[PDB]
Amino acid sequence: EVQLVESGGGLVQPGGSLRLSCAASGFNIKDTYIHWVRQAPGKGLEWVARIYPTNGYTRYADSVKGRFTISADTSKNTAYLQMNSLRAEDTAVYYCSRWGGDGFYAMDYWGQGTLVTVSSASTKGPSVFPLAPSSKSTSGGTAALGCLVKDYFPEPVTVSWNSGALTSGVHTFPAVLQSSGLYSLSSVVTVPSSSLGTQTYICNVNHKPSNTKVDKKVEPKSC
Amino acid sequence: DIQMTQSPSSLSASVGDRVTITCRASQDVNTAVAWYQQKPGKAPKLLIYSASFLESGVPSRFSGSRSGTDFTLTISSLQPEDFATYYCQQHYTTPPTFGQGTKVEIKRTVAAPSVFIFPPSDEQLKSGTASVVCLLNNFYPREAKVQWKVDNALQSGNSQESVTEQDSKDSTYSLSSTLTLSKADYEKHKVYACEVTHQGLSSPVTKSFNRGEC
Repeated sequence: EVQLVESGGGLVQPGGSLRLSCAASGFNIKDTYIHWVRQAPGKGLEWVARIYPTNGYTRYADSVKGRFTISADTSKNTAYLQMNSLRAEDTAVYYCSRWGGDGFYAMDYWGQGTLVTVSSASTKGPSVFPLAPSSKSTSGGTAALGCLVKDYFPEPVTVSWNSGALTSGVHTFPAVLQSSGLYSLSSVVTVPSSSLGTQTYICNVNHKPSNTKVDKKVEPKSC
Repeated sequence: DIQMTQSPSSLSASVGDRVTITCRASQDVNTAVAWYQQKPGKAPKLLIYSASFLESGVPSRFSGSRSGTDFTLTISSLQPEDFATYYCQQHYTTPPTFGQGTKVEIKRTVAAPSVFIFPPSDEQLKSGTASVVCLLNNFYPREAKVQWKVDNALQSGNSQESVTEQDSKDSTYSLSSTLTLSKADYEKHKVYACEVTHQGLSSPVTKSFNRGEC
């Protein structure tokens, strides 16, 4: 079935250059147009460029025209987008997609996207900090605990609880860009107050950018 | 560049409700508008192409209309799994432009926050900083007012909230305010208080603790 994958995104420094790629299965890109649509973080869907792999014709969005090159190689069934003089404005998730043509110029299949972050900022991984119960009051019924993932660059981090076995009442919030240009997030979990001491709560924090894998055991205190 | 204006910007509609989103073409775009679904953190999906026709595998409770240069997506009987952002698109000229999106969030019975405050861990406090955290768990509507009092004197801009997308099972949102400050200023004050205002609470709940390291 019609599948479209994308790859090679990551942190680029401004003015750098990247090459995202898009590997089409289930169809021959030859007889279709291929489109690169992007989406900045928390904004809408921007079109960047299209290719007709067969006569190779292209069309670009003005924001992009001249700095970016969409090409396609039909023998590899892959299409490519070459980004040059990358501005911070180019930080977006990038989706390729196609126009079936037969019946419609709608964009029926799309890929999963790839995060391209354009920044001057060096990779830094998470310091992981416990958010512990019973800080004034011990009794209640349902207790809450979490882990505070602080100061990492770029996105993402992945928070799990007790190696994926505690999936209930787990709330990992949206990340927040700090004044510092670095991210933070909290992952929280609600549990019974009977179990505190009968059970270990441990969060697992994977920053794949810095190759960080922290495990913190969130356990209680008195004051 | 024909501009697809799209209204509303978001809507609370209840399960079973008929919902209607419009996208007004800024130039006649004929019949060349497709409509898309965006479930959070995911690739766009086609629902309707060239105004009217559903994609294969799109539930018939979805439907598209044309009336000049106004285009309508209708969900007859809104299901709880239609929590998504819908996008409209004129694919008439180049560039293909999109509408600004309409978030459709499910309405349900006004629930109240379970508030929890958390002191700074001293592994952080060592590093010369202090993030005091306030949790507001499983409430609805999304709106709410967290309010940091530090020995009663509430604070200006030094707190930052983040909020959950609404849950899939119980349509509630969760949210956290994180007041962060230097291990120095932190230690000037004794009492650290969070004051939560919401509809689900007749009275503002105040969660607090006395300054740690004890």
